[PDB]
Amino acid sequence: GVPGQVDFYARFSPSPLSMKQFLDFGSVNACEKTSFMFLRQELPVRLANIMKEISLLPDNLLRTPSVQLVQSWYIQSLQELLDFKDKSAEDAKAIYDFTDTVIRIRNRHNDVIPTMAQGVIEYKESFGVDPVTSQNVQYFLDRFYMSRISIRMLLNQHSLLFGGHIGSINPNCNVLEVIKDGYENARRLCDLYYINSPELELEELNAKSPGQPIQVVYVPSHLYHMVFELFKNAMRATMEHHANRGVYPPIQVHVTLGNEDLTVKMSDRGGGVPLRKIDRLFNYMYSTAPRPRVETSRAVPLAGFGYGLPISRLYAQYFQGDLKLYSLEGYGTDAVIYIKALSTDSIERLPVYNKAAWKHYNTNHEADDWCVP
Amino acid sequence: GVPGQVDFYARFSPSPLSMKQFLDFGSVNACEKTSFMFLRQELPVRLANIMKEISLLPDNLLRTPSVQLVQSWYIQSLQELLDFKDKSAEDAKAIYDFTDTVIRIRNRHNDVIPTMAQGVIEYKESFGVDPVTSQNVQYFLDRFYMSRISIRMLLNQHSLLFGGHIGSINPNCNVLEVIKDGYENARRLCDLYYINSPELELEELNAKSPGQPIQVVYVPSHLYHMVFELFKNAMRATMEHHANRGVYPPIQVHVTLGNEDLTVKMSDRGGGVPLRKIDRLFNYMYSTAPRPRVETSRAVPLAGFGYGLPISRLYAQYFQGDLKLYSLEGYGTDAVIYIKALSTDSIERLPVYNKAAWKHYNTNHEADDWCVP
Ligand SMILES: Cc1cnc(Cl)nc1-c1ccc(N(Cc2ccc(CNC(=O)C(F)F)cc2)C(=O)c2ccc(O)cc2O)cc1
Ligand SMILES: Cc1cnc(Cl)nc1-c1ccc(N(Cc2ccc(CNC(=O)C(F)F)cc2)C(=O)c2ccc(O)cc2O)cc1
Ligand SMILES: Cc1cnc(Cl)nc1-c1ccc(N(Cc2ccc(CNC(=O)C(F)F)cc2)C(=O)c2ccc(O)cc2O)cc1
Ligand SMILES: Cc1cnc(Cl)nc1-c1ccc(N(Cc2ccc(CNC(=O)C(F)F)cc2)C(=O)c2ccc(O)cc2O)cc1
Ligand SMILES: [K+]
Ligand SMILES: [K+]
Repeated sequence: GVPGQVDFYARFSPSPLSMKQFLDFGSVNACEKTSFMFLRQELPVRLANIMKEISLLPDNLLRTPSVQLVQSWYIQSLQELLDFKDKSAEDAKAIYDFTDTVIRIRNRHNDVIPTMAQGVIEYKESFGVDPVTSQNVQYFLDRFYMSRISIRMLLNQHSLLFGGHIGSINPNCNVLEVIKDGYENARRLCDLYYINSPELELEELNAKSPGQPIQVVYVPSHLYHMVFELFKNAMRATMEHHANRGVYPPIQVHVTLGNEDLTVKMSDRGGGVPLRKIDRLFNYMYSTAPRPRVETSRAVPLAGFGYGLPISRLYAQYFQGDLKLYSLEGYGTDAVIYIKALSTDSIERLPVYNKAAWKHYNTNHEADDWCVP
Repeated sequence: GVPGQVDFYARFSPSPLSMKQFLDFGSVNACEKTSFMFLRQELPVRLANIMKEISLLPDNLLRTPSVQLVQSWYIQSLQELLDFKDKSAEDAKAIYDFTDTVIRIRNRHNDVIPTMAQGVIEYKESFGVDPVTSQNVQYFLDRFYMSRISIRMLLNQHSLLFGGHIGSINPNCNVLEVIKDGYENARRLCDLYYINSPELELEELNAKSPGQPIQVVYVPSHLYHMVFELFKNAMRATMEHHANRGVYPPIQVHVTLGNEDLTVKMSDRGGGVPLRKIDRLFNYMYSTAPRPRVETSRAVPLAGFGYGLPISRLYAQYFQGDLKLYSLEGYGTDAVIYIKALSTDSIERLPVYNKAAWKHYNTNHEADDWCVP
């Protein structure tokens, strides 16, 4: 039945695309039939691969109402896509119906990330963090959210190209404009909560072509989400660390375009965090708190906004970038986004379900070749 | 014979000590008999554990004359220490002879690190980098050099305490003075090679106790070696990146003492390195070059000095610190030393030979749970 369908498509590996391919495959003669032939296999493959790992979750997380809802959305979308596997690519009605289905799935899966996050809240509310399976939850969520980002990318591209900027990709994404947009939105929320906010000091270096505007091929909303998250963190740190003084140091952002890397470095004077404690910030169980209640006029704390640091790092890593933190405890913190400057180096990073993935859920990863202390 | 002796002591695990224990065990009533009872077991254990891994090296590396020499030094030292296993701790002559043996071994093992490094040079000269075993060489060298650092620490402590500052530990190591010493020695060599050098801009924050000198319990030479390495790197980068202009930006160092971390951050404007290429800098095969020839009056390139980046990071990690690089390609690089501010958190990080270690030499570590591209 459904287990048989999931098993069939989970045998296959997802096929990673580059940003250059996304761009090229949807510009001149963007071909809906070609997208159909690809996506009627690729979407079931990507859904089925991650659905196998949902099934490996600790029972107390798997059974939460929010996870059950996400799983039922994936099951229903898988079945609806599989209705097309035996249609002909020259059947115009089948092509039109497939695009309608993609658009429908795109809307249905619109709040997958907040709903999975609420399952994690339900889980640690009703049972706590079982330490034995907590490595499994961390491993799963990195892969589920990356999978979701990759599925959203395909749904967006097909819906935007054929539901009637290349799709959601801007071939000339203006990096500094996105950064200023992130700063202004974060500052607005900072002002509401702290009644003040740090100024922005922005510096840029186009090493590739000095003095020229810094542009890359990118999905602007991905960059926005990452820079918003980092501004929010640096503002919370600055405003709370210097609350007694009432004088708030600026947040400095340094943007550099090198031969290979676009780098966005954000520096604050928020007092920092010791190295021992920094990796908790990328842990889902540690970083998920119940969302603020609706029924209040009081300003929402900054922690109540954004995708969070782990998902932000996944956005960077999705196209072979990264997001790294390094702090000087007592002084402040540097946060750095790395993005590939070239669209041909920007290849999807996708999880795959196989024996190695399954073994991860059933092994303990203890570095016994070094002394414990 | 010797295999039987190595096998016997390699069954045991090394016993990590904290800096606070090193300090306390050698101050009031520093007891030579107590050190003897500990070290006549601990030194054979640490030697035997790493000797088992020497034996796992690729034959073409193991058979180099330099590795054979290091191995013969370890074999001879192991046997000489084992002569004491059945002596009585109340035999004053045995105690005196043991201290003499420790002092002798300390001198004999004095150039273990340069000799092992020359074996690596011989290896990649005569056969190249066999890609199948190159993961093994990297794994081994991290562990061999850390082991050597730990054995040197024990030999130094016993020799300095009983061969007649607590041993080699300064309970009040003046961090900024060591940093300036590293800068001045690096600058001297930079001037000789480039006929100019960057200035030092030094800033400090004692968050723990503002305005007070920054001091920690530490081994000053370990800190010196790390900061020298980083100065040398930042000077090479600055002088070569700005050679055309003839104006050289300073190297900025920011020292912070937090509740938990002593941090030393070194920033340069040397043009940086892309993220994809930064990890090669910690790879022994990549970072080992033949040493400069003696028979020349020409200034020695900066790369010919120091322990190198991998060993420098091992020095940081030896007492639960770290050494991290983050670069903005096109602009410059930040290098950060992390040191535990408290002697009780500074616990030896020691490799141990067991089934997990052996499996590392006989497995391939391929992240098959993610798509390759
Ligand atoms: C055209 C289109 C529009 N919108 C979307 Cl979301 N996707 C597409 C699309 C993307 C890839 C393909 N693939 C699938 C595909 C999959 C992977 C790759 C490269 N990556 C790998 O091989 C991976 F396995 F490592 C390239 C192409 C093709 O084989 C293909 C590409 C161009 C073309 O003119 C005709 C085609 O049939 C087809 C359609
Ligand atoms: C993870 C997170 C999520 N949402 C929000 Cl609003 N803030 C955080 C968060 C922000 C800053 C930090 N800290 C540590 C920290 C924690 C609390 C404070 C405020 N408290 C005080 O200083 C006062 F208690 F002394 C300051 C700094 C950093 O140094 C830091 C981390 C990431 C980053 O991108 C930028 C950063 O500055 C930790 C968590
Ligand atoms: C006194 C001395 C001088 N110089 C040197 Cl290099 N070492 C020593 C020395 C260090 C430790 C010990 N150990 C060995 C030892 C080993 C490990 C630890 C802590 N670490 C662990 O247990 C490790 F396994 F995790 C503590 C002590 C003791 O058991 C010991 C300590 C103090 C004392 O007054 C009497 C003693 O017999 C003995 C001598
Ligand atoms: C690893 C190493 C060993 N010994 C010596 Cl003398 N230098 C190096 C080395 C130094 C700097 C780098 N680069 C990259 C690099 C390489 C060459 C140059 C010089 N060449 C040019 O800029 C010119 F070609 F354009 C500059 C920067 C850095 O950005 C960097 C790395 C570590 C560090 O602690 C500090 C750093 O600045 C790489 C290797
Ligand atoms: K699969
Ligand atoms: K052992």
